[PDB]
Amino acid sequence: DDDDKKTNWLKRIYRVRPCVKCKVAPRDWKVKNKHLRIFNMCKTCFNNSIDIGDDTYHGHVDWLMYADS
Amino acid sequence: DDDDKKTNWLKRIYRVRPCVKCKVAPRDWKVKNKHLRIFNMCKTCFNNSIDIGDDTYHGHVDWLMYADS
Ligand SMILES: Nc1ncnc2c1ncn2[C@@H]1O[C@H](COP(=O)(O)OP(=O)(O)OP(=O)(O)O)[C@@H](O)[C@H]1O
Ligand SMILES: Nc1ncnc2c1ncn2[C@@H]1O[C@H](COP(=O)(O)OP(=O)(O)OP(=O)(O)O)[C@@H](O)[C@H]1O
Ligand SMILES: [Cl-]
Ligand SMILES: [Zn+2]
Ligand SMILES: [Zn+2]
Repeated sequence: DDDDKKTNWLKRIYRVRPCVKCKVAPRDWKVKNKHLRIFNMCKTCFNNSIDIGDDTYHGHVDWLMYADS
Repeated sequence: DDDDKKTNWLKRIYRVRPCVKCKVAPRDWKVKNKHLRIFNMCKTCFNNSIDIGDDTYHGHVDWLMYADS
């Protein structure tokens, strides 16, 4: 089934690349109806980044949650 | 840069999982303006599958080519 290829990929993608900043915590994310948005940083490092005034790691990557457009 | 996260993922995804059928050849694919469609099989195994009358591996997974929707 093709949706499971997509899901297992998104599963893996999420697991194998942690927060770009603290490098252990998994990333923050959310659902945009159609897509899964994986934020670069976990939530703690994100808020922290704002307190320290560093926006280098701010951003996200959206993934279509289905196999078909 | 967030588009490069997407591109390098799509790069990897394409490289590490070959034709579901012959298991060595890389998959057939094409661009759908917005998305990259990775077909399950290379083109040779695909046409062959039709000649032998087996549609088990027919299908594709679409990937948004950008980091942002
Ligand atoms: N945990 C996080 N790690 C890295 N970057 C983040 C994180 N959370 C938010 N950002 C970035 O901060 C900016 C604002 O985030 P957010 O997604 O809240 O946008 P917004 O203006 O609130 O609109 P929306 O509510 O639709 O997202 C975007 O660049 C987002 O990618
Ligand atoms: N190389 C391939 N490996 C596995 N499945 C394939 C391959 N090529 C096509 N298919 C599948 O065969 C069906 C038809 O393919 P195709 O993408 O040509 O659809 P279509 O009806 O031609 O419309 P479009 O031209 O928009 O794709 C779809 O299920 C497609 O996923
Ligand atoms: Cl995607
Ligand atoms: Zn972190
Ligand atoms: Zn093949």
